[PDB]
Amino acid sequence: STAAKIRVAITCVLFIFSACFNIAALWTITYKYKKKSHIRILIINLVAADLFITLVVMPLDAVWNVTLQWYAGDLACRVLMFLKLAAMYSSAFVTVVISLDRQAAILNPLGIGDAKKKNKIMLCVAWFLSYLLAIPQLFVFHTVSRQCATVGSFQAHWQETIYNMFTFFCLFLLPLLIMVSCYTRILMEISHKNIPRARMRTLKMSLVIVLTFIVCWTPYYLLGIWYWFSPEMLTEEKVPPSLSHILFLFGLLNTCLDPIIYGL
Amino acid sequence: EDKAAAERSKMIDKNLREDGEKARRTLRLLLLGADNSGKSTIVKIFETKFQVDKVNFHMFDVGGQRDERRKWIQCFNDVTAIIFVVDSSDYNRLQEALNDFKSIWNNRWLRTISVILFLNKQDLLAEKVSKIEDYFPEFARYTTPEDATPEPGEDPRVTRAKYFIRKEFVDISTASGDGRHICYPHFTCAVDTENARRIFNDCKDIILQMNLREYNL
Amino acid sequence: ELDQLRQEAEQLKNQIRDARKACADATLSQITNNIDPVGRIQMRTRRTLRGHLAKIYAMHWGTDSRLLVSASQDGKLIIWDSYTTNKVHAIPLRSSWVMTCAYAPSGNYVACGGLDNICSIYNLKTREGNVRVSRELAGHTGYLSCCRFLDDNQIVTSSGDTTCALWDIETGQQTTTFTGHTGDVMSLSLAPDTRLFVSGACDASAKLWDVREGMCRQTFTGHESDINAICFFPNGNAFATGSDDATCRLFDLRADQELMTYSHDNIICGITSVSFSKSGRLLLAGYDDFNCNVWDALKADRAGVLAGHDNRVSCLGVTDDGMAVATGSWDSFLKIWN
Amino acid sequence: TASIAQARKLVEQLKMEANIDRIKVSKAAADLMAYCEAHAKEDPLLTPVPASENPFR
Amino acid sequence: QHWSYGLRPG
Amino acid sequence: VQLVESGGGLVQPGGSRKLSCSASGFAFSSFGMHWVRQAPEKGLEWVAYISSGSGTIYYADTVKGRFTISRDDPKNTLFLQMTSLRSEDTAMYYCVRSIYYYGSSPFDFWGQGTTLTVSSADIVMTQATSSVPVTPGESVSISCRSSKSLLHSNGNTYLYWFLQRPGQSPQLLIYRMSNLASGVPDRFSGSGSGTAFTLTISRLEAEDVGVYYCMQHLEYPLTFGAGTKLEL
Repeated sequence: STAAKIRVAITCVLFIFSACFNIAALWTITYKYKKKSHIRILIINLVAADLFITLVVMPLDAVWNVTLQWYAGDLACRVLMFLKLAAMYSSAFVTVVISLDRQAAILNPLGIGDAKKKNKIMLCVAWFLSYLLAIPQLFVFHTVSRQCATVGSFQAHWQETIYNMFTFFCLFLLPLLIMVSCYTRILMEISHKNIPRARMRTLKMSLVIVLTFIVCWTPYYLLGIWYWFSPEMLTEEKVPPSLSHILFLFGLLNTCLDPIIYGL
Repeated sequence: EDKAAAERSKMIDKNLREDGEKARRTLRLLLLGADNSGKSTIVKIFETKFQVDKVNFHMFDVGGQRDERRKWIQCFNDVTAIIFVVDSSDYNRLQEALNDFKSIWNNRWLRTISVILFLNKQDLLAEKVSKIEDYFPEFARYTTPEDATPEPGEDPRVTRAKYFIRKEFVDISTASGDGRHICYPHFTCAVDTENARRIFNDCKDIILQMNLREYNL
Repeated sequence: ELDQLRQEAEQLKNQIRDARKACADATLSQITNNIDPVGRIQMRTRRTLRGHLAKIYAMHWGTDSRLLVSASQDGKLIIWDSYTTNKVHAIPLRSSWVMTCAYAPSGNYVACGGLDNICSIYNLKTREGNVRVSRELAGHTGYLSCCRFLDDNQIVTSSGDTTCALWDIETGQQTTTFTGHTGDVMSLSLAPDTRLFVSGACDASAKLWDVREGMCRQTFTGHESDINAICFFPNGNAFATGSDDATCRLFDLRADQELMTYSHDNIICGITSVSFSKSGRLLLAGYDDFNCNVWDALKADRAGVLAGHDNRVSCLGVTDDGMAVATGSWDSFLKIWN
Repeated sequence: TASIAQARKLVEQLKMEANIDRIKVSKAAADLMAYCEAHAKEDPLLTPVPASENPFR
Repeated sequence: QHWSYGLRPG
Repeated sequence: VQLVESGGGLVQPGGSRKLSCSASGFAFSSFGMHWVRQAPEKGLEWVAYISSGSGTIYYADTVKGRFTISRDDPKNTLFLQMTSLRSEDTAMYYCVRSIYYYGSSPFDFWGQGTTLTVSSADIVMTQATSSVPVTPGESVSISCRSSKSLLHSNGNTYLYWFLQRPGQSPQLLIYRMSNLASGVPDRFSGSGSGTAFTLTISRLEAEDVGVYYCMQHLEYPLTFGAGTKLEL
């Protein structure tokens, strides 16, 4: 019960830091790119997704951490869980779009003039898809009778497992693969042809981005797959609640790290 | 009230936006060089247009204008590249070409503009080395670098002359440019036909490095 | 006898300098040291005109103080109604390289020109309803830096040819040619009475010209670099010059001398445009540092700053009624200030 | 020769410039100040006019 | 945890 | 600059026809176009308006729905489809060009017209007298009154004056109560006070004999007055 009371405080301080960084980066983009550019559009879209995460996910985490039972009700759970998943999907898809845009700019430079249109469409798709893949949250989450959980919705354990694995693919695996593809393509193009310092910077940036992504989302999903393929780990209480409580915050850690990584 | 005037302004805006859409994809180049240099023959005020892999290139040769050229070069501070042609065969006027290249490279408004250099009339340079065509500068101290990649069947005197001229121009280039622009030397001739490809490749590099800077890669 | 003529020229120059020194008994700063300062001039962007895409290179006000012509490098003149920000006309040009634009005092015609070495006069009051090219003037052998209408049938032009010209639009001929300068003529300003006009060139000198006589009257030689901008004081007895050496200057014709220098140490960028206010108490000068300054014409102190542009302030004009100031910049935006 | 003609034209222009009658710089300053004072009330930019009379606001 | 690890409020 | 209108003729009540106007001599695409009507031995009555870009259309309450206005810029033609007809549509139909921008001269040119025979918030313009006896060489004043002040907040008094000579189409004389149209003799002048306006001819001539009409361009249901006939 103590680690939960710690968690609420860490979540609150993450709220403060993330709001500060997001707002500061949004203001600073008006100076760094005072001339309007597609990079500004992508960065403000990422900051928008990150702020949506900051303003929905954290409140849910704190309130639920204190009030173990989801005192709002059933439809409240459905829509709020849908919003949480949509926000996280929006963050992931917007970072994927940023990576694709960087890849297109370096591999096909001549198309930069057409990058303001292309980026736009991509962003729209992303956002829509982030709210299209979030619909299942409404159905699969049912309020239960002594919080809110999916145990009352899925008929068989394998359906729950494949749903968790589907959100795994759409939230972590696919962004990681696209990031690695785009950045390794960039590195092999730049190394195929000033350029040395450039490529050193590129390697530093790509490695920090990929590994920060990895460390931020690997403990979270490690516990995730553990439970999804082996629920009994919780029935035997193999994992202490302190470990779970601390580890799940690594997901929100990316909320504060995204502005610093992509805004400098 | 007159909403018709506002409607007319909206139509004017639509037409202007369409024209900008049409013009945004054209890559602009400024060709500048001496009279001896074969500026006209490179591409196969004066405007020229060509295409490579379906990217449009618009090349401008001012022709009848200023020599300080400083009052008008500011009009070309947003071009993709400055194509500078130097007649390598003429040794006496090569110092003039070097000084003009230094002028263009250090100009205030061209600090971001890269220069594509064409050491034209290469066959004449080969013919002149001949003995009588001695070299005016203090050239004796120079020998070909270990990384020389001569065209097959090139007499070593010819290759060392070519590399001396290229070294002179690139020395004027690196000595003062703070890495924001890069010179791309090339050797060309009257019958050469690959020049458009070279401009295409150089321009692709220019925009690639502009992007690298835009992303702080 | 080249040396004899050289010595005669040197002696004449020394005589001119001696006469100027004798005439200089005081300075305009001392005489105006007892006049109240104009205070802090706060000016705000009242209108922003956003149609253009490329860099703005010149603008001119109509005599009605409402319509405004602007020329851009994307080959487009735009005649705006500033009061309502809506575009009256958009004229497509044969050559995209335009360095000048002028509005006829009567408002019928509008002129433009640039690296094409041609001054194109366009008719606005066509019975067909479209702006046509009334004429092309093609006598210059250099880029067209400035042009100014005297009336509907006479236009004065300045070129990098190191010469200026007075034309006759009906016949398309150079009625007169002014050929004193030794460098590219970058700007000219037309006297309120139109009898005279001043021209500033890259030889670090300005020259006063009689339109009908065709001869240079006075040569002012204070600057240290090119004179990009020139404007007349409202009363025709003085003019202000703006040069690349981050300095403006005031010259008075009758005294035939320089009066005051408008310079500050924090300014190390050249002056692009110069304009006076209706009273002459404000000297607005655009600078290469993406911003414009407003100077006390009499005390030399900087009274204000216009700081809305994120690129070079290419052009600057003030209405005939002194109501507003229009600044056009390389960022493709014109801003009206008041 | 061309140089002789150019020099002769230059000296003639200098002589024409010299003969011009000049006034003292003090009169120049006084007249500029007088014009500035006389038309000070007619300058919108120097003395901001009321928002009603300003066509841009 | 978008998932239901226990009911451990999430 | 010439507008030639085709169509017209006899039609039984309830029929339908498309009047056309061929425009030759100006930038048709950059103009707006008005269909105006004149019943036999009567005054003018605005019918329809189609703007440049075909983005704004307006109709009189007497023709809304029945009539439609279209334009073909590629071949410079302007069409008025009349679907239902009655005796009150019997009239000569004119086509009038009108270009709108600061300082423009709307309603400058008029067509010859085509005869078609069929077997409360609007501003009211009043012209005092049906006719005035005149003699050459003297000065004559025509008076007009508006039910609503035509002085807008932008300072433009939107009153227009037209002269219809015997057997010809209307010609613009003044387009904002003070501005003389191109090609009009200086002898014509116009003054007003926002609700009462006067057109003065300094010296009468054989050309001035005809019917003078006033029009308002404040609210787009443009209204003409029963013009004053100067005859001798």
